[PDB]
Amino acid sequence: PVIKVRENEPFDVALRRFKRSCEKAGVLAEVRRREFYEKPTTERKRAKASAVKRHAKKLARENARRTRLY
Amino acid sequence: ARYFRRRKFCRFTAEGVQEIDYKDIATLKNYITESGKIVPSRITGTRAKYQRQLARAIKRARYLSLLPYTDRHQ
Amino acid sequence: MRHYEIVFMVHPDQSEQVPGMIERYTAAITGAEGKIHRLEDWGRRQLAYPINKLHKAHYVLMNVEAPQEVIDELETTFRFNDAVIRSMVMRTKHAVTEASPMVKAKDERRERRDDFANETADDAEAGDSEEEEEE
Amino acid sequence: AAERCADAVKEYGIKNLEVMVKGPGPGRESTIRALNAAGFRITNITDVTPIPHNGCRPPKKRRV
Amino acid sequence: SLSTEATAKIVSEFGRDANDTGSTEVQVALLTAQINHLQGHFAEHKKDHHSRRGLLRMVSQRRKLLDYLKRKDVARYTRLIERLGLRR
RNA sequence: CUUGAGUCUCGUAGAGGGGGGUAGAAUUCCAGGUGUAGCGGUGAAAUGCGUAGAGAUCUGGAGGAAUACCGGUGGCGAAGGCGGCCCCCUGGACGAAGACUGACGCUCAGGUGCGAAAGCGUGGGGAGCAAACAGGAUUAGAUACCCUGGUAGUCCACGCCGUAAACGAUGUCGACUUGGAGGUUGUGCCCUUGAGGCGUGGCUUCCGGAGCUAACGCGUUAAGUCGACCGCCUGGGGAGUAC
Repeated sequence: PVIKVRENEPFDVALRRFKRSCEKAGVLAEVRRREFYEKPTTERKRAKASAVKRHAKKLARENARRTRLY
Repeated sequence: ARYFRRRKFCRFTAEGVQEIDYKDIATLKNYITESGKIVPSRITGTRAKYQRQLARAIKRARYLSLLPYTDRHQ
Repeated sequence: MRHYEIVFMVHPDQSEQVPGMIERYTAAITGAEGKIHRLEDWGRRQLAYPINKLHKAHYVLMNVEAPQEVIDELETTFRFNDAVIRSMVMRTKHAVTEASPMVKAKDERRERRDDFANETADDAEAGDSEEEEEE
Repeated sequence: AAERCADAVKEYGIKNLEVMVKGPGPGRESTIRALNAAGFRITNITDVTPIPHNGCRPPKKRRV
Repeated sequence: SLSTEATAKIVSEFGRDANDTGSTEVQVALLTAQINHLQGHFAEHKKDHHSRRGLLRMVSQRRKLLDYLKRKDVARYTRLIERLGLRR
């Protein structure tokens, strides 16, 4: 939840970025699921896959930006 | 010129062939965090063969009750 | 013959009564043309469950050359003793050539790898002498 | 919960705390912020969630 | 699983050459001495089907090298069964 | 005959296997002190836990199951699969060097052994989850999602029919042979070329010329070429059902 800290009562510094025990934490990898030989890299390629108009628009911005012809 | 400045178990063939041993629990402390986790090859300063060998000895000492294995104890 | 290594454990009350055990084990190995290359104490260690209604116990380490059947025999002696409360013995192992090697691991025991129920001073009357200018 | 607990101990004359936290729930810093704002002085915040060496099979919620 | 000292005692006075370990008889004597350690293993380790399969591999090959010796001379094959003790 | 194949010595990596042993930590559970009416559970709570002294916090005690990190397309396995620590025994691999045997070889119907899981007989065991059963909630409907509880089961030792997305998709063995890049791992030699390199030998991943390609792609481990031997299919349902 709170980790350990050199800090003076951190509660007004909006830290969450490391401040877990299981919640987006590294020990969640064997907690509450099967072994999955393929899943954990498959589920990256799948998550990324649908937002392709927004993807391609940044790519096009960068190709049009990069050439110094404007 | 000859020779150049080697890295831990580097520039030679006949070192770290067999395992890095557990009895030096003081040296093993170097290769664990403050939550009793193992540190990988890039952090122990060693390459793949030697890290696999470190991680067996680190395991050994903790389950022998000789090295730290969490921030907590009872 | 083989280079060997021996761990064994006794209660905290027996952590300055373990050199009397180490005398007999030494005498088994020297009796066999074997030699003691190191003798070392890992001190008081904390236990996940009480043995004979106490949560802590005392570890010691010997490092030797001995015939392998002596250390077969000695692993069985610990495992038949009720005062010696647990062991491990391991094949093909040797001592350090270092003097006082164990003091730095005594230091690690008293700091993070016990629950410090008992004084450092009784557990230190085991094993390797803490010659702090050698290590 | 932190404010009602700060009030719960008022008579024992404590003012100085350190803090220990466990469990997956989000009651882990908003709690502390309102704890300190109910007249106490915090100095340290430390986790005491027990973590395993693998351990036993976990409880199930939403059949996960 | 094999002692060095049994293998050594075979080639002590058998084998067609300096550092022969390879003569037909000596292959089958070394496989018998291998079998004799593994037979006493799988006797008590009845669910060790690694060792079961390894035992099978040895006795098949040893039977094919006994057969190779019986293909040379049938009396020299039965002399190898004599000198190694196998069967009632 | 030694070249295929076989054999020991010897260097060596390994989550290979079987038998037994073991340490710390955890999920779970209780009492009691302290404390005082709360706790718990979602989508909603109800079911469920309390006030008859809980939950929470401290300290004492109890059980049964499993090893987080490390960790790699890595290493190992007969395949199924194999990851904390010790002994003992043990199968297979990998490799600098010694040689040796003298085609002793290859396949394989049938045969013989193993074969994730579910189940289950036997004896032990019952933490966790949870078939069954029991109880609960939502909605127009809800036997379900969701929830409380939980026996069996799993797990230990032993036995039983064996099956699977046993999809790691490509029968075993041999020869022939494109190139490149990545990972791993044994080892001789050395400016140990810098980084260890380099030779050398095995594994393994991807990429890829040519070949092969309905198509994806595959591609020297060919979705290639040539041979030996061996399995499967032959429209769909009826159906591995019936008899």
